[PDB]
Amino acid sequence: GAAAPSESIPSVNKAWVYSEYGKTSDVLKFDPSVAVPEIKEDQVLIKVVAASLNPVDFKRALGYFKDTDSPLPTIPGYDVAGVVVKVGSQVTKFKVGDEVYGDLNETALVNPTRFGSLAEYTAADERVLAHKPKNLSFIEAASLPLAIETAHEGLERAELSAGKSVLVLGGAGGVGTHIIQLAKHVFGASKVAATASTKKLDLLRTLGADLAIDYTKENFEDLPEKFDVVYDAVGETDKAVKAVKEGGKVVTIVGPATPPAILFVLTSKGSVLEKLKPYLESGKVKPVLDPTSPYPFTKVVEAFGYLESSRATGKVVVYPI
Ligand SMILES: NC(=O)C1=CN([C@@H]2O[C@H](COP(=O)(O)OP(=O)(O)OC[C@H]3O[C@@H](n4cnc5c(N)ncnc54)[C@H](OP(=O)(O)O)[C@@H]3O)[C@@H](O)[C@H]2O)C=CC1
Ligand SMILES: CC[C@H]1OC(C)=C(O)C1=O
Repeated sequence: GAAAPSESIPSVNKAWVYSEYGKTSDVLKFDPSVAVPEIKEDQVLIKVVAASLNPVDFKRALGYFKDTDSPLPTIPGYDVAGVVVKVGSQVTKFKVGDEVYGDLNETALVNPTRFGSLAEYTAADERVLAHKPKNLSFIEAASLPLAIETAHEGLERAELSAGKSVLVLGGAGGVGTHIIQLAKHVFGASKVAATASTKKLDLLRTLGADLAIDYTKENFEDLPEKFDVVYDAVGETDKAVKAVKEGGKVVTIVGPATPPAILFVLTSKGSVLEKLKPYLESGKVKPVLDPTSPYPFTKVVEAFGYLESSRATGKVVVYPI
């Protein structure tokens, strides 16, 4: 990985951009000529191959986090997979030509980049990236970082460990599909229970749930079974706290959190992906893609509209970019 010829990297590129807050159907526009970000010394420039959408992208675009956002206009997209084309002078872990993936924003709600992953090129901090597993496609890799890292961090915050039981509220989404798989296959849970609607129960079982609960037909909090860990990925902490054993832990990623549940927001770290690499290489933990994925780069507004419906099964990914 010697440097690319500097004139081989463009200074403008195609991207999706919004200039004011609002609904993606209203504000998200394609721009054929936006600046390619200049890298800082601890960043790399990536030729984007694929990107995933996350709810944070649309919530951010609605202005929910305006007080700590970066300045508009914004090119959205946190999740990226692609190929390194330039490395900053303090970078040690990556070279030109490395295939990488990660969630661009170390702190999702505080100064996320102006120059996201829904663009042909993006700048990424070395610290948020990992080497792409050779057995995963770029679509598959792009689908992973924000969700899998949120799953991982919530389970560590809940102190999940071998032999314990866990209940996942929202098992079929981008995050929940990884909560299940990590809980069973990485954290050694004895029993994994998860909620979803009627047609999604078989998927939950396939991913590692021992008990799949149809929330449209029964109320988990009214079951006699109580769990060592409850991980809420929906926003139902009032009920979650009724399903935990005394001394157990309840975490949520959708606030506000009713004590004793806690709310956290993930920290994006390439080291987490690196820790998970063997499970990803062996197939013990798999990417989960929505059947409508991938969406071409022309169809980003439609991809957002689908994610905004709250019905995605696993991940919504944009490819080719
Ligand atoms: N705090 C943080 O760090 C983070 C927070 N988040 C937040 O967490 C939430 C989940 O994100 P993500 O997984 O990407 O979202 P998705 O849009 O991928 O979740 C969609 C899934 O939610 C399921 N679902 C919806 N309502 C319910 C319910 N009441 N019970 C069970 N399942 C339900 C749907 O299954 P069905 O069709 O069966 O209802 C669908 O499969 C979002 O609000 C997001 O903003 C996400 C990541 C990090
Ligand atoms: C309430 C958490 C906020 O942060 C992330 C990453 C989301 O998806 C949110 O809504």
